[PDB]
Amino acid sequence: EVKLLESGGGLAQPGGSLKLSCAASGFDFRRYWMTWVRQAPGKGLEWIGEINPDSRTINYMPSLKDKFIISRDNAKNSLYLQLSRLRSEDSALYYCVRLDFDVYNHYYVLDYWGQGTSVTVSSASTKGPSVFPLAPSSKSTSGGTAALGCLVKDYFPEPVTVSWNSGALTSGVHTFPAVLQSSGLYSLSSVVTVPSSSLGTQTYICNVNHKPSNTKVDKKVEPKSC
Amino acid sequence: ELVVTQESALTTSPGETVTLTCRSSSGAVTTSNYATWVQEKPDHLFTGLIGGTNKRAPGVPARFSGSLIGDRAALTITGAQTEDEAIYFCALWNSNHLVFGGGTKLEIKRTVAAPSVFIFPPSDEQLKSGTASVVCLLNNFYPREAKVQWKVDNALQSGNSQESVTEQDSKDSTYSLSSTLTLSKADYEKHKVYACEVTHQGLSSPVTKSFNRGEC
Ligand SMILES: Cc1cc2nc(N)n(CCCCC(=O)O)c2cc1C
Repeated sequence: EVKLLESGGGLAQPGGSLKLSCAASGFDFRRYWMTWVRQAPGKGLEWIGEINPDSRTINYMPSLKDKFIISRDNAKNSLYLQLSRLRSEDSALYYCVRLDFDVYNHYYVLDYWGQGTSVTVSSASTKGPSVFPLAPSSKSTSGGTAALGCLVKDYFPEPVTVSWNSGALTSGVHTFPAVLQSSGLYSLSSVVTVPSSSLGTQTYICNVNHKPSNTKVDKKVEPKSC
Repeated sequence: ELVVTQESALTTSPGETVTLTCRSSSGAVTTSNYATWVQEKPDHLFTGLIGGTNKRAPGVPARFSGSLIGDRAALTITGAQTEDEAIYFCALWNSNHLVFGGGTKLEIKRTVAAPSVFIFPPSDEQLKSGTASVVCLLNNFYPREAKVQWKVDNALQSGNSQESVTEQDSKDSTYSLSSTLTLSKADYEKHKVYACEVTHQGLSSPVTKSFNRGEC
């Protein structure tokens, strides 16, 4: 039951430094090689580096050989990545990954991956999103299904999380990938389909969360009155 | 500068056999490159599939296999299933560092599904901000190729809309798309008919959803 949980992501200033960490469980951490990988917007995966069990062997992607430092603490089942001299090119999702290292069979696989921690390098300030309702353009009388949602716009940086009815409603939900508007602010939509006949009886609330700005919003979406 | 290349997208039918390739810009891919493959499922969920060019990782169905074909490393999937829809990444060891390929999006063919279209007028709360966002939703369709045209009082819009598309759905293999038309409260108030016209293989003729500003 391998678990890799990253933390330390967020908004950073160009030229600054940042330290990401990773908690591991479900396996004998002390016996495995660990790896960091990142993925920038519109790009593929990029290997950052690795570190063997006893920390005596550490390999880096040529470029970052000296702007990144990888370390680990076996006693605390933790992996660390120190980023420095940050530039916009460093904005990306950083992943904590386990490497199954078998020199006998010359078998090397990045088997388990964490879900990543987001990092954004910019001189701009954080901003909470405004949450607007996408009202059901249907009446509880029309019968059938109806579509409704939430418009989460003008926030920075990524990401925001969206859930409906504190997680109770997950079927038929579609949360779209955020888009970068010209203003330099992000925006996204989350929609869900519910029975028309439940409109007026069932409460639909979208829970928006934006950590970078410690913003939490719960907007109730109802059919606009005429 | 080692560059690893993969085809950007491939489509196969259920039950069919498909092969994804991985090529090195420095020459033929060899055993010392220890080609490895990673699968990416929606929500950034990655899993290692193949190691050492042709060795399956534990828990990986035998329908997946790797090998060297020509000068490239390859991943072959036999009897493709809808659960195989994902993005596959290849990676080669380059003596002292690893290099990933750009990834290949594997789509599994399924029957055509026309989208359910919905249009959403901007809320009054947002209007107070001086901006107006009009949203159009295209729900659960296939294939992905879809055209969305905005019309304001019958005038085709351009440069003022952005769209987003979800990843192929794990269950029904469909896509969902959202188009957002952004206007200033000023311009928004200067017009009456806001329409979203959709063209898709599953529609004999384009579908239009609209509303008149103010009407309710
Ligand atoms: C994903 C991956 C990670 C790796 N990390 C190291 N250090 N090697 C090289 C193997 C050791 C070199 C040797 O002993 O010859 C890797 C090969 C692959 C495919």
